[PDB]
Amino acid sequence: SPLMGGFGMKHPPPQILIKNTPVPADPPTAFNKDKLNSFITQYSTGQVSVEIEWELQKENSKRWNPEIQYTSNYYKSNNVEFAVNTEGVYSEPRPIGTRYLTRNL
Amino acid sequence: SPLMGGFGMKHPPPQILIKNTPVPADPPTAFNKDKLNSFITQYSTGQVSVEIEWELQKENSKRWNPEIQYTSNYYKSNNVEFAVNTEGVYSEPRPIGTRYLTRNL
Repeated sequence: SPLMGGFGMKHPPPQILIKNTPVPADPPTAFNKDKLNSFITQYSTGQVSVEIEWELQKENSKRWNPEIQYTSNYYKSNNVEFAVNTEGVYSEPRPIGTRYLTRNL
Repeated sequence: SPLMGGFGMKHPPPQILIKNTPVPADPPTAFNKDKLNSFITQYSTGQVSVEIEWELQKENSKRWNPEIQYTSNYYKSNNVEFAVNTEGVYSEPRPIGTRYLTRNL
């Protein structure tokens, strides 16, 4: 299991490598055997979509007590947590972990 | 809808009425037309079970923000909330309502 947390896999999701194909600017009219360092400056843009299916383990506790849950707070604030501000920059308030429910040992 | 909250029904669950059948102590040997007020003192005991099936409406929010949830608190206390104390008497800490999730208007 990775020490920073997560799922350790022998064969994780493969790396996806992407490159703009070099387009030479224009060769000299007489032949030259050197490797054509002059190129047309360009960049690419696009859309990428990732779809992951996750299997869940539903909590099945017989505990009578109400449990601890992650919640937002109902107190007036300048900004909404996990939103954008007046500038338009999105920010995340605190690091949310996954351990809120309980189980017996 | 009932003003104290709940589901108003024309035909709610019917009342279940229960009574110990009176057992007369012992009648006089000569006949008397009066209605036999002398009885054997007795009480009944038993087990009662109630089974209710509830239909649920699953929350289907597209809200990015984490929501407010009912939770117990992780702070050291003399007793566990919604448990028994050293005496053995069960108590309920506060009145829990049903409105914690959110919807658009």
